[PDB]
Amino acid sequence: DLPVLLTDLKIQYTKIFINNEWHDSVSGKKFPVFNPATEEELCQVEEGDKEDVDKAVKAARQAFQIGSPWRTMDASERGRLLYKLADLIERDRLLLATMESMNGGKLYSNAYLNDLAGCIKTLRYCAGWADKIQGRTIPIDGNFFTYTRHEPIGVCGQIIPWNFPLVMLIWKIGPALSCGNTVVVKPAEQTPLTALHVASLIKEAGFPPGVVNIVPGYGPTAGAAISSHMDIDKVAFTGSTEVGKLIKEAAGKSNLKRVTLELGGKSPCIVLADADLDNAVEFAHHGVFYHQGQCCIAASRIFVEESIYDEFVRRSVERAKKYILGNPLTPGVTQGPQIDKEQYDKILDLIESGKKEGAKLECGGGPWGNKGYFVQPTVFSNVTDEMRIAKEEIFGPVQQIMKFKSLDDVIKRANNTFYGLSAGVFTKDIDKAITISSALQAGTVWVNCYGVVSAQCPFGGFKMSGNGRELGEYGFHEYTEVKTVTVKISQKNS
Amino acid sequence: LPVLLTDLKIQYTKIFINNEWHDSVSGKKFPVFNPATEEELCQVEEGDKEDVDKAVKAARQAFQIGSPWRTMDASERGRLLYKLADLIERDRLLLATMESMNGGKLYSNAYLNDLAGCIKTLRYCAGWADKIQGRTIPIDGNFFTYTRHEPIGVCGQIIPWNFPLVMLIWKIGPALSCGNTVVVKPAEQTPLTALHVASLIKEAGFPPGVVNIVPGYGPTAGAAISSHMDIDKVAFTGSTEVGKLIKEAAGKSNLKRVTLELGGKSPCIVLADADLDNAVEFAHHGVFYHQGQCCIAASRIFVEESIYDEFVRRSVERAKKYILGNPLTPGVTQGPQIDKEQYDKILDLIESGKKEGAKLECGGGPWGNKGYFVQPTVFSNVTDEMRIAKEEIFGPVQQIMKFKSLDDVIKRANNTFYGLSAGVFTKDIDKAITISSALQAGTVWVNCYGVVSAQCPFGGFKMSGNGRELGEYGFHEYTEVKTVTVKISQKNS
Amino acid sequence: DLPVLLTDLKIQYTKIFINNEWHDSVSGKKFPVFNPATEEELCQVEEGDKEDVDKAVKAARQAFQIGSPWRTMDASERGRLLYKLADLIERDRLLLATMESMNGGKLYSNAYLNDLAGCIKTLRYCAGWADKIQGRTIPIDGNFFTYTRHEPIGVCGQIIPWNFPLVMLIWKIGPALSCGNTVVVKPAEQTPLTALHVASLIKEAGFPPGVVNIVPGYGPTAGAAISSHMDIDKVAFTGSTEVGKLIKEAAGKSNLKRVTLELGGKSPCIVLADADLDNAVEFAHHGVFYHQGQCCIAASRIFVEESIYDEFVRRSVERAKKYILGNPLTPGVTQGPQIDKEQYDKILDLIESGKKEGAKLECGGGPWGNKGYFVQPTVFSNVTDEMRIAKEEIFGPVQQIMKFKSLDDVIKRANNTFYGLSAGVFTKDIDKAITISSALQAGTVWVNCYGVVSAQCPFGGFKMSGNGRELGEYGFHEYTEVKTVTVKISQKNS
Amino acid sequence: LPVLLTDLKIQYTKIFINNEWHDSVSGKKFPVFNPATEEELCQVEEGDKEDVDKAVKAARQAFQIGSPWRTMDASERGRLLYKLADLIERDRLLLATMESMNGGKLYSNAYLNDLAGCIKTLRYCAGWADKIQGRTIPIDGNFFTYTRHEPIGVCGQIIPWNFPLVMLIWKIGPALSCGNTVVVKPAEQTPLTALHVASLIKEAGFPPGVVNIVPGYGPTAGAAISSHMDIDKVAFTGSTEVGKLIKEAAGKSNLKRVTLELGGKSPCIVLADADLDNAVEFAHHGVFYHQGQCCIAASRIFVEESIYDEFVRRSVERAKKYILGNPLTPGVTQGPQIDKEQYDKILDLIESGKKEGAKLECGGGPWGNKGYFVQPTVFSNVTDEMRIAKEEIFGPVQQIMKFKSLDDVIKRANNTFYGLSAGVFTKDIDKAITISSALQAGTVWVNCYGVVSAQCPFGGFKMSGNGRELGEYGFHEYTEVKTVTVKISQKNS
Ligand SMILES: CCN(CC)c1ccc2c(C)cc(=O)oc2c1
Ligand SMILES: CCN(CC)c1ccc2c(C)cc(=O)oc2c1
Ligand SMILES: CCN(CC)c1ccc2c(C)cc(=O)oc2c1
Ligand SMILES: CCN(CC)c1ccc2c(C)cc(=O)oc2c1
Ligand SMILES: [Cl-]
Ligand SMILES: [Cl-]
Ligand SMILES: [Cl-]
Ligand SMILES: [Cl-]
Ligand SMILES: [Yb+3]
Ligand SMILES: [Yb+3]
Repeated sequence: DLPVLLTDLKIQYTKIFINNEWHDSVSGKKFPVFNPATEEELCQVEEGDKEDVDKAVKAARQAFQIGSPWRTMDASERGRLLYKLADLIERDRLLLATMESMNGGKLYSNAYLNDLAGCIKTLRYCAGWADKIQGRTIPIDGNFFTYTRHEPIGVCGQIIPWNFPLVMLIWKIGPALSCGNTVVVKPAEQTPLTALHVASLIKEAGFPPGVVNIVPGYGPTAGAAISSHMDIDKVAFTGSTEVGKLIKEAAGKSNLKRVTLELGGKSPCIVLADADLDNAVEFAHHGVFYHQGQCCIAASRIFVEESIYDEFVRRSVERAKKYILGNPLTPGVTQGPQIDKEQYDKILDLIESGKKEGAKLECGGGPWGNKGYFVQPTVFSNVTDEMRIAKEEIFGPVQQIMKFKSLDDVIKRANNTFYGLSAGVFTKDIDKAITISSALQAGTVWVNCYGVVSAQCPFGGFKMSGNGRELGEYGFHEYTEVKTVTVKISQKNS
Repeated sequence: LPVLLTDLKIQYTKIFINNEWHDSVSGKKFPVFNPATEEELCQVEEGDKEDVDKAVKAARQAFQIGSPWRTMDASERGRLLYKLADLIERDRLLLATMESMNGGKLYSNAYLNDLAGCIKTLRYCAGWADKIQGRTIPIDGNFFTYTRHEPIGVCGQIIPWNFPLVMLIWKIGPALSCGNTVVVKPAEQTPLTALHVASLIKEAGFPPGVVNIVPGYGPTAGAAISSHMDIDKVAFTGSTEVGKLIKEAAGKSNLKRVTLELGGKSPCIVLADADLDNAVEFAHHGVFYHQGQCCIAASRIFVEESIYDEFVRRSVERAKKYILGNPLTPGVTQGPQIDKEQYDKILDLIESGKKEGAKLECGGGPWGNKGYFVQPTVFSNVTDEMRIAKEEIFGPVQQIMKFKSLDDVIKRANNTFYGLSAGVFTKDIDKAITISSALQAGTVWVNCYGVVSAQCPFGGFKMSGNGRELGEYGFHEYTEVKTVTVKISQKNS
Repeated sequence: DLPVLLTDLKIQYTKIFINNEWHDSVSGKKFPVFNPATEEELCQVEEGDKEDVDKAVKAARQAFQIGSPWRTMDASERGRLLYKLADLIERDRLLLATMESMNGGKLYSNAYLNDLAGCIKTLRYCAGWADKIQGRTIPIDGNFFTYTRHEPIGVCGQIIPWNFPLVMLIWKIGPALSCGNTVVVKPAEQTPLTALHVASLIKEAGFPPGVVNIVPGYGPTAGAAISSHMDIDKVAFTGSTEVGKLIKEAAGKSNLKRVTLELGGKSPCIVLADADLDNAVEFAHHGVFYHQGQCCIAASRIFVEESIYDEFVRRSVERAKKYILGNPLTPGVTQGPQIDKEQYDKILDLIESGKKEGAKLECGGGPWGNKGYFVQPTVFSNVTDEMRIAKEEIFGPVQQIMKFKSLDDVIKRANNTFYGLSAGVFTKDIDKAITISSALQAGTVWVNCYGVVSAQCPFGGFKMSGNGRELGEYGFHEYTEVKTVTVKISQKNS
Repeated sequence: LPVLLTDLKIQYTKIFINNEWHDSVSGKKFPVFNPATEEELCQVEEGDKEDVDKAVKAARQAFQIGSPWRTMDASERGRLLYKLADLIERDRLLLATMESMNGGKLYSNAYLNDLAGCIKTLRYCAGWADKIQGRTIPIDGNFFTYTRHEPIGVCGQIIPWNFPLVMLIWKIGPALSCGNTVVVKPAEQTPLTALHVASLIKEAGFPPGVVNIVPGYGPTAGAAISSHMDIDKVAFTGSTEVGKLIKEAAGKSNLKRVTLELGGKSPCIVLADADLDNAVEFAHHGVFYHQGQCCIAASRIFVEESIYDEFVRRSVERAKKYILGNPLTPGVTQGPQIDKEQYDKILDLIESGKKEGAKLECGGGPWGNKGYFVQPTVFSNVTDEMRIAKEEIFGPVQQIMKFKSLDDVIKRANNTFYGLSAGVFTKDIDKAITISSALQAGTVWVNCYGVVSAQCPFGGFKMSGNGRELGEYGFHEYTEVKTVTVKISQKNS
């Protein structure tokens, strides 16, 4: 099957990365990092806090100064540095996939084939934009010459989640750097290791010091310090809606820093009677169960037209019973662990609520073993809108299936949530596909597929699933600050 | 459907240059006719090379750096276009009546479709005038680079007889919104509505020389435009054959920019899963609208075998319900062809269909004692090598063909030098997307046909055209890009 | 030419406007509205509070529903409705200019010639965008058809200041409606009247009920209710940086509503020795003194190169002594009153601090007259960076003039502020104009002019002067929510 | 400046079709020369109509719906272009050496400028491949409308001899990034570097038929491209005279789309307040770079009266510092003209200057015993009616003229059928903006000259061109817009 690392993974990078150098935490404190499949400690990482964030921000600010190498180099050269970084990640693909799998509880085949490929491709996409970011010339009323500059914003604080550590790192730094910003990155406490390896590559690629700085640490300490910092121009955060609210609040209270948020969801699928049933079953399944359900876009409410509901459930249950739980580095394993005990506990609790509230348990419904954080793939049918499992983001391998008869009513039910990250629509009918996708209050709507994400398209939430968009052309806007320059002239001509 | 309460009086018949009326330099005039009755409506000044030359000088002068048209706010060019739209709206009854009478165009369509299209298109174009923007560009090196999307200059615009008013606006709207000046040559058959619009251009307050209108013939006035050494751009809508000559003359003269919207032989592909009545109705509309006199006519309808016989049957039933007569007469649902030359060409192609073994299902000859009426005609069992399957007919003549293989029918649909438009009829998402992607056609309609709007670009693939008109994209063709690159001591992102 | 209203202005619209009908406040309470030139009470206006906001939001939500007239009408028809509204405002231009002047303390000639013309032109500009808002088709990796929809966001709460009540009303509703949103508008407590007249014209134009709702009232009541409302999708606010922070905070705490802010400034001008001196004096003067200094963009720090400093001051003082203070409806008056007693007091307090801290008072420096809130046009020279008058936004007719010798240093001084709304650069040199304007941390930089604002160009702040941009092509983005639709297909072709 | 350590061995001399090397159909070959020495470097297969026909069939096949090139990810087209850039970088010494030897091009410029420009341009184009996007459009009525910016198809690309490698990349980069297939005809004088690049195109992994290269003459292979019935678009850089013939043949044949980058007679306007040394230096570079063999050559320098004499003085001093010889020889700063026909034409124009009374300040004749060397030549007191003021020289011949009235000199600068570029030298903001706005030129440089980059669009006004190359805007010309309009039951905003 796939290539593997022929030598044992040695963890080398564990410190705070500022000005292209490695730093101990100011306090001297360190924190442990674990393998969630085995509960073994992999290493200790420097514990960044407010004081470390402050150093990083000073370094990022200095690198952003007018006249600095990063501000004065050709846009095309920023692009070239990003392309070079992509090449380096490609070179270290085995190492990074192995590290990502070990630290993140992520199936190795997925880490190698999906995550690493996504990283490389996304970086290369971003590189291409650097010298194609353009302002406007504007035919303003009066005798004036008016143009706009789409400048970088400045120092961007970027807070990265644990579910796709490498991919999310690139999703953030790629556009930020392509646009000419400098960054202070705070990877998730659970998964700092791949980010720190990437930092070694950032130095190797030749980025000027201070352009990228990485501060491992906890949310309420390092993350909060970023969000309330008086010299950070922008914060980007991916994670829970609850923390998203606190970031936005702290931005308002501190220096009115710009904010982009990619938060939770409770994304619905609507499966019409005319759908290709196998395709719908398969995508809805993938949509819920990919990476042990640990995706913001998880297809966590599947609404199925009455006449095909029983068959849909049956095929979904068959598909869910085929998994082999274990160490994600082990060939033959097809489901890894949840990231940590807190997530594991929360998932089991929500599964209990489902049983208690009268959802029909079709398979799974409990833990698997004591070692690491494994949850049996679980399917609930006859789920109703008022159940906790129908309302709350689970972030685990738990599928909810519901029936509908009225299309108008099921669109209302799909939209009746504060969330709005994504949705899926399954039908062969042109008119239905277009009109349903238009009516759904979701940032991405998939038609006859699910979970198809690419660097070329903008991604983000409606309502409380997010503020702003990442990637594609549109996502680049959020890493620029627009300046209008209006020059008096003696006479204009069209 | 309001009507004109008074008899239409023809007032504007001369050459319009510098907001004034001129006789032709030669003194010659030409007659203009009502194609339904064959009566002569009036005589119009016959513009030729010398008249074109006067118009071009006027347009050039109005385009000079420092002139009112060059120095006014872009928003004010917009205001002028909006005002022109309001004036056309005010004169809607008059214009629809004139368009109907001169053009052989059903009054209800003239009033409800052509005039509305005109007004809406002008208002759309008006809105772009101060939203045309260049770029600032992060060039390598210590430089500040920007672009200006300037007007091109003097644009010669040659307009056809089938949609005289709409096509006039389709041309002048974007040209003027972008800040060009124009020299317009309306079709010999249908100059009258354009000359009325010229009176409104003056009333609206456009500076003199910004719009000039020179009626006359193609080989004289039209050729003079295309070979003129001080015209920066020519735009032409008409036959592919004349399109070729325009492009050639452009190359030979001063390398003027060229946009062309030419003929078609547009196919429809009707799959077995299609809503059959919807397909029959849109394919029917697609071929028979305005007596078949549309570049986009749905002139090859390919129908999957299993529904072919029923499709033909319903199409024939639909085609036998027309009432032929004067397009000003309420209850008439098919007018005349524009003139005797077209009429003759259409009857000749109908004859070729009979001769080459197509099945004549209805119609197939002329109608009546006066004017140029052709019976609505349906041919079935048409094959790809027949003249009626290859040549643009421009008459009320429908061709229906069968297919069994989707892959093969796409090849057949694409096997033409034309490529203006096409239609796809199916309920299936995948088929709709993949078929529309595979068709070599500038506009592809799905479960409809002939849906045109000012918001979307329109134009041909292959020999159906060069460039696009309208929408955001169409505006590009009326601008000339200038890059300005300024040395600076040091740049910052 | 200056036509006037031939009849006495009769105040007719004083109620809350919801669903194209006039409503009393839920509480029954009303508040007085004044003429700041005379201190006389013009009328009483219904005092909207949380409960009134709630009714307005329900109306706006209902009008935004999928399948509603506002959602299903042609984009071009939204545009037509906006153009029609512009025509109606043009029809009522005398009435509106008179009302704006009387209620706002705004010079009639400026109200009629500038504000009303700006309103009409802005609306017409926005109308033209309605059917030119476009998404993308995107050549995503894999066998997919991807497109985007630039949908309206939904219910937009819009909070308008008292300095340009009509112009700011249009600046907000024009783009919001052009994009297809519905709105709940809260005009300033001081100046609700012109907005309520515009509401009558919104109804007359034929906008569907609930598309535009207007709730007069106070900031901490009605304004706070908007900013914390759980069913408002977006809030836009123009006003003080202090309130801006509270809005952003409440957005974060409530439902993560999108936020745009246009806040204060302390905008600098930099006048080089090679500048056209009369032009620079005139524009810097206009920049500070326009509408009694009551502009967010006021040119409130003028830095002048040493060799021309004394002459600059002299000419500035001569220019400032030519005003005639009085009722802004009186022909010949060239300076009106400040909006209210609170502003008046604040301005006089800052003028006192200037004297006290050792700025040189060149002219003015105190109040004027027996009625209304008049402040003498005041010029301070020898201002230094640590003085209150150099740091705090004054919002009155108070000009600060300072000297510099080093261009590098003065750029630092210009940038050394949390503000960043705008700036001015005065020089004949190409290189200086480009490199200085690039270096300044300001949203709009004027070269050899000042205060040139148009609907065609984006406008907004860097740093704590704002979040986002208003108007131009770019400003429209902030009133759309991007939806990506990705459709599985059997095979794609380029 | 690294150099090639081994002797250059010429390996690729054949026609490149379907990633294979072909002999000419006729069997004929043509010689290729070193212009510095007149020695024959090799013989190259002489492509003609029949070879063009094979190449077009290969390109057409590679463009078919469902082919690898049509179906691959846009990002993968980009990757292939990036890989090609890496391979050119690997072979930089070889390519620079070959370009210098065959093109008479100074080695340092070949290595530092041409090769770097090639690599950077390709990398720029690569980045656009997956960023080419259409639109979704809020059309009136119950419809869903979107556009596809498709590749056009088979693009014939005719390349000049002055910048063989750079111009090759300028053409194929955007064409391929957009998804087209190409048939490339390099200049008869300079086919060798293109054929080496073809080997790299294969090595990079482009599918067969995506790029085809047919060496040969203009009136044979070039004319066959321009009149071919299955080529969708032709792009040509070269003389205005041939440009006209290409456009004419396009019109006569199949109405293929046309982009042209032609000659110029580009003016500079130097104001009294200019940084004089900067202006002298850039105007000098502008006219003398690559022995004056640039379409954008700054061939009319208008200088304000009060600084005219000094401008001339400094220009003459600058022109007298060259060392003429073999462009591979270290220390040489001026190479030969490309061939005898150019050499003769240049000397003839220099004679006309003397005859018509221009003041010869330096140079004015040939140099050396072998190869086509012309002394760097400066004329002052040039007037607008002289041949040297009107005709494109394409040699190291500088024309300097005086003006007093700015309004008048703008008219003089604009009084030409050409309009490729211009330069404006001033420190004044207002002058810089208003003069650049008033000039009828595609690129206007302010306080610099000849600053070209892949990020900015480039092309001519008037008879200096049709369309733009490079930048965002240049990509439009390698796409064909398709509007797809789908009927739906009800739309929502
Ligand atoms: C999940 C742990 N918690 C407690 C609510 C928090 C609280 C606040 C933050 C902030 C401001 C940033 C962060 O990254 O993580 C957090 C985490
Ligand atoms: C239809 C009559 N014919 C003869 C082919 C022509 C020939 C040439 C032209 C040209 C160049 C322009 C034109 O408008 O009409 C023509 C008409
Ligand atoms: C005028 C100052 N104050 C009172 C503290 C406030 C405070 C809060 C708001 C909010 C949230 C919205 C507003 O419109 O006005 C305010 C005004
Ligand atoms: C410059 C030599 N000549 C004149 C015979 C030509 C003539 C025509 C062409 C054409 C059509 C294409 C070409 O590439 O070169 C030519 C060169
Ligand atoms: Cl912009
Ligand atoms: Cl551009
Ligand atoms: Cl988008
Ligand atoms: Cl488009
Ligand atoms: Yb008769
Ligand atoms: Yb006080």
